[PDB]
Amino acid sequence: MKGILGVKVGMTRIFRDDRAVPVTVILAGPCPVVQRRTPEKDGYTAVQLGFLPQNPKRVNRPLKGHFAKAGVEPVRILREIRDFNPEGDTVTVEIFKPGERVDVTGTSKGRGFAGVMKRWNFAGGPDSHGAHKIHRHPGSIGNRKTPGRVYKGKKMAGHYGAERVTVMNLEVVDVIPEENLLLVKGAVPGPNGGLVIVRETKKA
Amino acid sequence: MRHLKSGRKLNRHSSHRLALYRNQAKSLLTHGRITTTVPKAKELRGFVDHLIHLAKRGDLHARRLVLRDLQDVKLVRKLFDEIAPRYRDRQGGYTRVLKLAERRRGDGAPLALVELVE
Amino acid sequence: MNRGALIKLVESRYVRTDLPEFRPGDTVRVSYKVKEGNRTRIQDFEGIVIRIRRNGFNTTFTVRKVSYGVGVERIFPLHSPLIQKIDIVQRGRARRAKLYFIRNLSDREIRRKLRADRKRIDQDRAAERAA
Amino acid sequence: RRIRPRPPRLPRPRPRPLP
Amino acid sequence: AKHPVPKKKTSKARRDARRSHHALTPPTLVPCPECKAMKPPHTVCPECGYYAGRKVLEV
Amino acid sequence: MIQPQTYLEVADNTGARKIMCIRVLKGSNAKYATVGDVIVASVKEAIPRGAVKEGDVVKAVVVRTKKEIKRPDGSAIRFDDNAAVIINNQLEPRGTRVFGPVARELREKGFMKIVSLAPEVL
RNA sequence: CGUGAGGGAAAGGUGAAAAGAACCCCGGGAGGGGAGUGAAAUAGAGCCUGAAACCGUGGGCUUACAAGCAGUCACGGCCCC
RNA sequence: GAAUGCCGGCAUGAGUAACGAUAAAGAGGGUGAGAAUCCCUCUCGCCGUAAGCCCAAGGGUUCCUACGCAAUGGUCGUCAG
RNA sequence: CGAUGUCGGCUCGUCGCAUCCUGGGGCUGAAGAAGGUCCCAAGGGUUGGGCUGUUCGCCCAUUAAAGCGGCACGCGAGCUGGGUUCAGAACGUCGUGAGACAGUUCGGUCUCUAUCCGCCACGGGCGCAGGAGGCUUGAGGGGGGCUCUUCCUAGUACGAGAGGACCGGAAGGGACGCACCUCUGGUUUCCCAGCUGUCCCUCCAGGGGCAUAAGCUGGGUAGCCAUGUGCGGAAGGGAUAACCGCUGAAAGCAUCUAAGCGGGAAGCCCGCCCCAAGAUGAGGCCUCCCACGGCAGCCGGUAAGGACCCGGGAAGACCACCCGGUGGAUGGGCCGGGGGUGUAAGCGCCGCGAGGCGUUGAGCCGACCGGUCCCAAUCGUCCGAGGUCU
Ligand SMILES: [Mg+2]
Ligand SMILES: [Mg+2]
Ligand SMILES: [Mg+2]
Ligand SMILES: [Mg+2]
Ligand SMILES: [Mg+2]
Ligand SMILES: [Mg+2]
Ligand SMILES: [Mg+2]
Ligand SMILES: [Mg+2]
Ligand SMILES: [Mg+2]
Ligand SMILES: [Mg+2]
Ligand SMILES: [Mg+2]
Ligand SMILES: [Mg+2]
Ligand SMILES: [Mg+2]
Ligand SMILES: [Mg+2]
Ligand SMILES: [Mg+2]
Ligand SMILES: [Mg+2]
Ligand SMILES: [Mg+2]
Ligand SMILES: [Mg+2]
Ligand SMILES: [Mg+2]
Ligand SMILES: [Mg+2]
Ligand SMILES: [Mg+2]
Ligand SMILES: [Mg+2]
Ligand SMILES: [Mg+2]
Ligand SMILES: [Mg+2]
Ligand SMILES: [Mg+2]
Ligand SMILES: [Mg+2]
Ligand SMILES: [Mg+2]
Ligand SMILES: [Mg+2]
Ligand SMILES: [Mg+2]
Ligand SMILES: [Mg+2]
Ligand SMILES: [Mg+2]
Ligand SMILES: [Mg+2]
Ligand SMILES: [Mg+2]
Ligand SMILES: [Mg+2]
Ligand SMILES: [Mg+2]
Ligand SMILES: [Mg+2]
Ligand SMILES: [Mg+2]
Ligand SMILES: [Mg+2]
Ligand SMILES: [Mg+2]
Ligand SMILES: [Mg+2]
Ligand SMILES: [Mg+2]
Ligand SMILES: [Mg+2]
Ligand SMILES: [Mg+2]
Ligand SMILES: [Mg+2]
Ligand SMILES: [Mg+2]
Ligand SMILES: [Mg+2]
Ligand SMILES: [Mg+2]
Ligand SMILES: [Mg+2]
Ligand SMILES: [Mg+2]
Ligand SMILES: [Mg+2]
Ligand SMILES: [Mg+2]
Ligand SMILES: [Mg+2]
Ligand SMILES: [Mg+2]
Ligand SMILES: [Mg+2]
Ligand SMILES: [Mg+2]
Ligand SMILES: [Mg+2]
Ligand SMILES: [Mg+2]
Ligand SMILES: [Mg+2]
Ligand SMILES: [Mg+2]
Ligand SMILES: [Mg+2]
Ligand SMILES: [Mg+2]
Ligand SMILES: [Mg+2]
Ligand SMILES: [Mg+2]
Ligand SMILES: [Mg+2]
Ligand SMILES: [Mg+2]
Ligand SMILES: [Mg+2]
Ligand SMILES: [Mg+2]
Ligand SMILES: [Mg+2]
Ligand SMILES: [Mg+2]
Ligand SMILES: [Mg+2]
Ligand SMILES: [Mg+2]
Ligand SMILES: [Mg+2]
Ligand SMILES: [Mg+2]
Ligand SMILES: [Mg+2]
Ligand SMILES: [Mg+2]
Ligand SMILES: [Mg+2]
Ligand SMILES: [Mg+2]
Ligand SMILES: [Mg+2]
Ligand SMILES: [Mg+2]
Ligand SMILES: [Mg+2]
Ligand SMILES: [Mg+2]
Ligand SMILES: [Mg+2]
Ligand SMILES: [Mg+2]
Ligand SMILES: [Mg+2]
Ligand SMILES: [Mg+2]
Ligand SMILES: [Mg+2]
Ligand SMILES: [Mg+2]
Ligand SMILES: [Mg+2]
Ligand SMILES: [Mg+2]
Ligand SMILES: [Mg+2]
Ligand SMILES: [Mg+2]
Ligand SMILES: [Mg+2]
Ligand SMILES: [Mg+2]
Ligand SMILES: [Mg+2]
Ligand SMILES: [Mg+2]
Ligand SMILES: [Mg+2]
Ligand SMILES: [Mg+2]
Ligand SMILES: [Mg+2]
Ligand SMILES: [Mg+2]
Ligand SMILES: [Mg+2]
Ligand SMILES: [Mg+2]
Ligand SMILES: [Mg+2]
Ligand SMILES: [Mg+2]
Ligand SMILES: [Mg+2]
Ligand SMILES: [Mg+2]
Ligand SMILES: [Mg+2]
Ligand SMILES: [Mg+2]
Ligand SMILES: [Mg+2]
Ligand SMILES: [Mg+2]
Ligand SMILES: [Mg+2]
Ligand SMILES: [Mg+2]
Ligand SMILES: [Mg+2]
Ligand SMILES: [Mg+2]
Ligand SMILES: [Mg+2]
Ligand SMILES: [Mg+2]
Ligand SMILES: [Mg+2]
Ligand SMILES: [Mg+2]
Ligand SMILES: [Mg+2]
Ligand SMILES: [Mg+2]
Ligand SMILES: [Mg+2]
Ligand SMILES: [Mg+2]
Ligand SMILES: [Mg+2]
Ligand SMILES: [Mg+2]
Ligand SMILES: [Mg+2]
Ligand SMILES: [Mg+2]
Ligand SMILES: [Mg+2]
Ligand SMILES: [Mg+2]
Ligand SMILES: [Mg+2]
Ligand SMILES: [Mg+2]
Ligand SMILES: [Mg+2]
Ligand SMILES: [Mg+2]
Ligand SMILES: [Mg+2]
Ligand SMILES: [Mg+2]
Ligand SMILES: [Mg+2]
Ligand SMILES: [Mg+2]
Ligand SMILES: [Mg+2]
Ligand SMILES: [Mg+2]
Ligand SMILES: [Mg+2]
Ligand SMILES: [Mg+2]
Ligand SMILES: [Mg+2]
Ligand SMILES: [Mg+2]
Ligand SMILES: [Mg+2]
Ligand SMILES: [Mg+2]
Ligand SMILES: [Mg+2]
Ligand SMILES: [Mg+2]
Ligand SMILES: [Mg+2]
Ligand SMILES: [Mg+2]
Ligand SMILES: [Mg+2]
Ligand SMILES: [Mg+2]
Ligand SMILES: [Mg+2]
Ligand SMILES: [Mg+2]
Ligand SMILES: [Mg+2]
Ligand SMILES: [Mg+2]
Ligand SMILES: [Mg+2]
Ligand SMILES: [Mg+2]
Ligand SMILES: [Mg+2]
Ligand SMILES: [Mg+2]
Ligand SMILES: [Mg+2]
Ligand SMILES: [Mg+2]
Ligand SMILES: [Mg+2]
Ligand SMILES: [Mg+2]
Ligand SMILES: [Mg+2]
Ligand SMILES: [Mg+2]
Ligand SMILES: [Mg+2]
Ligand SMILES: [Mg+2]
Ligand SMILES: [Zn+2]
Repeated sequence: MKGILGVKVGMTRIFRDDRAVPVTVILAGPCPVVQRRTPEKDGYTAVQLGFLPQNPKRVNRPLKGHFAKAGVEPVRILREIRDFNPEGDTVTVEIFKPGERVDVTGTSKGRGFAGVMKRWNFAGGPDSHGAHKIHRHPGSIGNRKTPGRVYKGKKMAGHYGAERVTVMNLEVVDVIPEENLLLVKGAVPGPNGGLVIVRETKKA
Repeated sequence: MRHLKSGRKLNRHSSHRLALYRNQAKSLLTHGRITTTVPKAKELRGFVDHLIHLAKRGDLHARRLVLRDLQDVKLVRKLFDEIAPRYRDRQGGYTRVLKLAERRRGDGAPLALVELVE
Repeated sequence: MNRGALIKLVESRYVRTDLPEFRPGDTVRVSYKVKEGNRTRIQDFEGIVIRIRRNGFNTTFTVRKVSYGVGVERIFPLHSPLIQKIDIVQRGRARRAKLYFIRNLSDREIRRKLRADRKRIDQDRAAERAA
Repeated sequence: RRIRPRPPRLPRPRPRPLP
Repeated sequence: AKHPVPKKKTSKARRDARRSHHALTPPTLVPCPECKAMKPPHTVCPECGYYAGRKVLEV
Repeated sequence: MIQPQTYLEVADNTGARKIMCIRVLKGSNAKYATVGDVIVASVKEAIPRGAVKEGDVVKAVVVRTKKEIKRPDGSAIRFDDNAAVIINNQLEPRGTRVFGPVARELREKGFMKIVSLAPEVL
C-alpha cells in the first residue's frame, strides 16, 4: 500500500491517442518519512510523511524537536499512510507509473449551511399552482403519533461540504518526476491549492 | 456561498453603491482626510487609488475618465495639478486607513480614518 | 509554487503553433482527421466562425455552415491534434465577438452584415509575398 | 384502503368576529 | 402555520441556565507606548493622538 | 436531447413531415434520446398518399439534434433542427432517401443504410 | 368609552412640630455621599405599618456517567449551633 | 386553592418578534455634558395631474419667538405638532 | 364533543412480507427456449403518459419488473384545496308550503414568531491527576447494496422443425449516488460595448443621473452550477437459508444426521466509503517545558504553550476551522500575464450630410495565475505546569 501527500493545482485536458482526456494536475512529492509506525511500538504499520517546507520561525519547540529526531527539515503538513513502509527516507512521484489507478482524498468544497434541495437532491415544492412559501422546503418529516418522533439520520438542511471525500480508482494519466507533477484522469475533491492524499487503489 | 467573490455589497444596490464610492472619493480628495465606518474605508482605498493613478498619467483621456466618477472639473484640476504630482515616485498605495478607538454612540459603529498619504 | 505556470507546463507539449490567426466573421476551412471504418481520412468543414472562446491552451472556436438545407455548427479545440490544417477562405468584418445572431438571418442579410474585411485581406496578400 | 367513503367530522374552520 | 406557543412556563432555573452564555467579555486593552494610557490595540490612541510612533490626529 | 412531447422533422420520403416523440427506447426509463437512439413517435403531420399517415405510431432513429453532442476527441457538433429517420423493427429505414446531413455517430450504432443514403455525414 | 341615549374607573395616611435637610463633595440633570433637624430619616416627601408573588448581592452545603410528580425513609460526608 | 372567578401586582415566552412602504445615502463645518438622528455647506437619490400650490369640511393654538429635555417621539436627540 | 381537521394529490419517507423484479432452489404434463407451481430471500429496484377530484380502474408506449400492505385509511403548527360540511344559485325529484334528497350543477376566508421532546447542523463548559504541540488505534455507528441489451462461446447442446441455451468470456447502456469545472452549456447587479427618451456638466465634442430593486439590448472571466466530466455498486474472504450431498448407525437393509464432513443466495459477517476515545471502559505513539517563591488546599511569577487583538480565507449565520501578522507577500494598491469586450478619446483624411477610413485588436477592464513592501497586519496584554495516594 503506497501513498503520497500532495496539493491539487488545477485542471486541464490533454490528448492521448486522438482522445481528449480531462485531468487534474497534482503536485505530489516530495514527502520525507518523519516517523515510522511499527507494530511492536505503535500497534500498527504506517509512515508519517511530511510535505511542503516550513519557515522555522513559525514552528514551535515540540514540533521542532519532533522534526529533529528524524533529521528532517520543518514541514507544513504531517500525514500518515497506512500499511506503507517505503525503503527510502523520501517518497517521490515515481512510486506511481502511468496506467496505474489511484484513490484520492481531499476536503470537499464547502457549501456552508445548505438547504435540503442542494444537500440531498430533494425536489422542493411547486413554484406555482397554489404553492405557498414552501418552494424549497423539505415537506413532511415524519408520521403521526406512531412513532411520534423523527428518525435519527433524517436528511435535513444543515452544513454540507468541507468534509473528507475519497473519489476512487482514478487512472494515472502521466507523471512528471522533474516537477513533482501527477496527472490524474477526472475529478478530485476540493479546491485548487487544497491538500490531497494519493494512494494505490483498492479496486481490482 | 461567496467563494472568491470580490467587493462588498454594503447593503446598497448597484447604483447606490456606486454613488457611495464617488461621493466618498470626492470628499477624500477634497479634504485629504475623512472619517467613516471601517468597512467603507477599506473599500475606498482601491476606488480612489485608481483615480489618483490616472491623474498621474495626465493625458486628456485619463482626465475624461476620472471625470466620470468625480464630476467636478475644479476638483479634477486639483487632482492633476496639486495632488497627483506628490505621488509621481510612489507605486500605488496612495491612501491609508487607520481605525479609531471609539465607536458611534447611536449605533456603535467602529470608525476609521482615510487619508491621502504624504 | 505557481499553479498557473505548473498547468501551462503540462499543457506545453500539446500546444500548437502552425495554425493561422483568425477572427469571428472570417470564413474558414478546417481540415479534420476523421475515423470511420476502419481507416481514417480528412474531412473539411467550411463555414463562418461565429465564436472564439479563449482559455489559453483551452481556447476553442465554433464554425457555422449550412449543408444541404440544414445549418450545422462544429466546435474545435484550437490545439486539437486532429486538425491537419486551417485555411483562411475569407476575411469578414464583424462588430462584436460572438455572432450567434447570424443563426436567424437570410443569406442576403448575413452578407450585408458581414461585409469583407478589406483591411485584413490586404494584410493577407501583403504577406505571402515572401523571400 | 377504505371503500365506504367516510364523511368529514369537522367543518372547514371559519373565522370569528374578534371581540 | 398554527401559531406555536410555549407549553410550560420556563423555570427560574432553566432560563438562567440559558443565560450561562450571556456574560460580556471585557474590552481588550493595551497600554499606549507614548502616553501609557489604556486603549484598544490597532487603534489610534484617543488620549494623545499617536499611532505607530507618529502623531496622527488631534486629540 | 429528445424527450416525450418533442417534435421531430422527419428527414426522409416516407411522407411524414412531423412526428412527436412518445417514448425513448433506451432501457427502462431514459429521460433523453440523442443521435442514434430509437424512439417511438406518433405521426403529427404527413402529406397525402404517403407510406405513412397522420396518426400512425412508428419507430424512428434520431439523426440530428439541436443540442450539441460531444465526441471523444473533444469536439462537438450541433444542428439547426431535431430530425429523425423512420425505421422498421429491424433498424431498416422505411423510406428510400434521407435528406440533409446526419450525425456520424449513427455509424458506430449500426445504421449504415442511413449513413449511406445520407448526402453528408458530419 | 360612545354619533347618541348611555356607560363609567382608579386615586386617602411624613412628623408631636416642616424642624421639608443651609453648606460642601461626584454629577448636565436625575440621583447619591457628607453635614444638619428629629425620640425615630430603610419617618425624606417615589414618605405610617410595609406581607407575598417577582428580581438581585453576599455567604454555607451541593452539582457536568446521569433517568424525573421532584418527595420520603435510611446511612454517610461537609458546614453551623 | 381552583368558579376559561373579580381587582391588583409581578413573572414566562425573551434580550426573542419587531421598530410601519426597498425614494438612499456620503462627507465637511458648527452647537453641546452628550450627536448616524439638531443647524449650515457640498455631493447623491425621490416626488413633479405631486409626494408642489390655493379653497372647503373637519381639528381648535397645533401658528411665531425665547427658554427647556422627565415623559410623549417606535432608536437617539441639543430637535419637535 | 371547555375540538383527536377530515378524501385525493405533492413532498419526505420508514417498516412488514402473504415476493412484482433481480439472486438461490425442489417438482413439473421440465427436450431447448419460454412457462407453471411451491420453497428460501426484504439488499436494491419497482418508468413516462391519456381519462377522471378521484384512490381504484381502463387505456397508450415502454419495462428486469411496472409488488401488496402498515405507519391516526403515515405525513394540512410541511404545502395544496380538485373531492367533500356553511351561507349564493339552478336542474331533476319530493313536499300545499317553508324547504328537502349517499341525486346532480356553477361559486365559495386553510392562522408571519417553536417552549419542551425529537431531528439536522454548530459551539461554549468541564472532565479524561503535571502543563503542552502534533500524529493516530477503531469499540461503536452510518453510507452504499439496482439492473438490462449485444457480442464471443455457438446457430453449438437440445429439437422432426420452428426455435435455441447452461457454464465461461467481452463490449456497451438506463436510473441512482459522490465529487468536479478541463470541455459542452448556464448564470455571471456594473466586466465591456451598442441604443432610446430626458435632465444636467460646458456650447461642440466627450461624458454623468434616471427610466428596476441592471432603463433597454448584445456579449461575458472567476465563482456557483447541470444539460457537462470523472468515479462508485464491487472484487474477494467467512458463516448460512431453501436445497443438494459424503461418510453413517439406532433399524444386518435403507437414511444428508443421531457422531463427523462437504457444497450452497442480490441476503448475514467482513471487505469499501464517512463519522467516531464524553469508548467517563475517556486508548496509543513521537516531541516540548520542569526539580518556582509564599503561607491531594490556597497564593503569586513564570516555562513549554495558548488565547486575546490584527490582515485575511473556495472556512463560515455568530461561533468554529485554516493561513498570515514587518525575521511579512495576508488583504488593498501598483506591475506583468490571463480573460472579457471588440478598434477608446484626440487628431488627420474622404463625404453637403447621416457617416466612413487611418492611427488601432485600440481603449476600457471584477473576482483568475503571479510579481512587487507603495498602503495596511503598529505597539502589546492576559492566561498558562511544581505533578494525590497504595
Ligand atoms: Mg486531507
Ligand atoms: Mg444537489
Ligand atoms: Mg448533493
Ligand atoms: Mg422545482
Ligand atoms: Mg415532480
Ligand atoms: Mg392560498
Ligand atoms: Mg408556509
Ligand atoms: Mg411564492
Ligand atoms: Mg414513541
Ligand atoms: Mg461543515
Ligand atoms: Mg445568494
Ligand atoms: Mg480575495
Ligand atoms: Mg462595484
Ligand atoms: Mg465580500
Ligand atoms: Mg441602506
Ligand atoms: Mg439593514
Ligand atoms: Mg438604476
Ligand atoms: Mg439610486
Ligand atoms: Mg474596536
Ligand atoms: Mg441610537
Ligand atoms: Mg401563511
Ligand atoms: Mg430557583
Ligand atoms: Mg437565580
Ligand atoms: Mg432554557
Ligand atoms: Mg429534412
Ligand atoms: Mg385523422
Ligand atoms: Mg367624546
Ligand atoms: Mg402626619
Ligand atoms: Mg399632619
Ligand atoms: Mg443630601
Ligand atoms: Mg440632590
Ligand atoms: Mg435629636
Ligand atoms: Mg440628633
Ligand atoms: Mg424612647
Ligand atoms: Mg439618608
Ligand atoms: Mg423599619
Ligand atoms: Mg417609621
Ligand atoms: Mg411604594
Ligand atoms: Mg401616626
Ligand atoms: Mg416604609
Ligand atoms: Mg419599600
Ligand atoms: Mg447565589
Ligand atoms: Mg457508562
Ligand atoms: Mg460524577
Ligand atoms: Mg441524575
Ligand atoms: Mg418517577
Ligand atoms: Mg441503610
Ligand atoms: Mg443526614
Ligand atoms: Mg376547594
Ligand atoms: Mg384566586
Ligand atoms: Mg385566561
Ligand atoms: Mg387561558
Ligand atoms: Mg389580572
Ligand atoms: Mg442576542
Ligand atoms: Mg424563540
Ligand atoms: Mg431567530
Ligand atoms: Mg411582532
Ligand atoms: Mg430582527
Ligand atoms: Mg416608520
Ligand atoms: Mg412592517
Ligand atoms: Mg423600514
Ligand atoms: Mg454629519
Ligand atoms: Mg461633524
Ligand atoms: Mg462635532
Ligand atoms: Mg446641554
Ligand atoms: Mg434616518
Ligand atoms: Mg409634468
Ligand atoms: Mg403620472
Ligand atoms: Mg383633536
Ligand atoms: Mg430653541
Ligand atoms: Mg425627552
Ligand atoms: Mg435623558
Ligand atoms: Mg423638566
Ligand atoms: Mg426616546
Ligand atoms: Mg410610534
Ligand atoms: Mg413649527
Ligand atoms: Mg368530539
Ligand atoms: Mg384540552
Ligand atoms: Mg381546542
Ligand atoms: Mg387542541
Ligand atoms: Mg401465493
Ligand atoms: Mg425469483
Ligand atoms: Mg429464479
Ligand atoms: Mg422453479
Ligand atoms: Mg428450462
Ligand atoms: Mg416443450
Ligand atoms: Mg417466504
Ligand atoms: Mg428486498
Ligand atoms: Mg419496500
Ligand atoms: Mg403509471
Ligand atoms: Mg390533453
Ligand atoms: Mg395531463
Ligand atoms: Mg386516475
Ligand atoms: Mg373508478
Ligand atoms: Mg421487456
Ligand atoms: Mg423478466
Ligand atoms: Mg428475464
Ligand atoms: Mg409505503
Ligand atoms: Mg390521512
Ligand atoms: Mg393526510
Ligand atoms: Mg390533506
Ligand atoms: Mg399535524
Ligand atoms: Mg373547494
Ligand atoms: Mg378556490
Ligand atoms: Mg362541495
Ligand atoms: Mg355545500
Ligand atoms: Mg309540486
Ligand atoms: Mg356524500
Ligand atoms: Mg349532502
Ligand atoms: Mg348538494
Ligand atoms: Mg370566479
Ligand atoms: Mg363546487
Ligand atoms: Mg391548512
Ligand atoms: Mg412574513
Ligand atoms: Mg427552542
Ligand atoms: Mg417532553
Ligand atoms: Mg465540545
Ligand atoms: Mg481520533
Ligand atoms: Mg466496527
Ligand atoms: Mg453508544
Ligand atoms: Mg457495516
Ligand atoms: Mg451463433
Ligand atoms: Mg438453424
Ligand atoms: Mg453467462
Ligand atoms: Mg476556469
Ligand atoms: Mg463553463
Ligand atoms: Mg461556456
Ligand atoms: Mg463600471
Ligand atoms: Mg443620457
Ligand atoms: Mg453633445
Ligand atoms: Mg436628477
Ligand atoms: Mg425622477
Ligand atoms: Mg423615478
Ligand atoms: Mg430608482
Ligand atoms: Mg447604466
Ligand atoms: Mg450567453
Ligand atoms: Mg463566468
Ligand atoms: Mg448413504
Ligand atoms: Mg450432524
Ligand atoms: Mg457446509
Ligand atoms: Mg458437492
Ligand atoms: Mg449444511
Ligand atoms: Mg461456504
Ligand atoms: Mg450486485
Ligand atoms: Mg478520521
Ligand atoms: Mg481522550
Ligand atoms: Mg458503556
Ligand atoms: Mg488521549
Ligand atoms: Mg491501542
Ligand atoms: Mg517533576
Ligand atoms: Mg466558504
Ligand atoms: Mg471572517
Ligand atoms: Mg496564529
Ligand atoms: Mg506582533
Ligand atoms: Mg500581499
Ligand atoms: Mg497583491
Ligand atoms: Mg486577450
Ligand atoms: Mg476606427
Ligand atoms: Mg479613435
Ligand atoms: Mg472620433
Ligand atoms: Mg469637410
Ligand atoms: Mg484587448
Ligand atoms: Mg490586464
Ligand atoms: Mg521582496
Ligand atoms: Mg499572567
Ligand atoms: Zn497615547
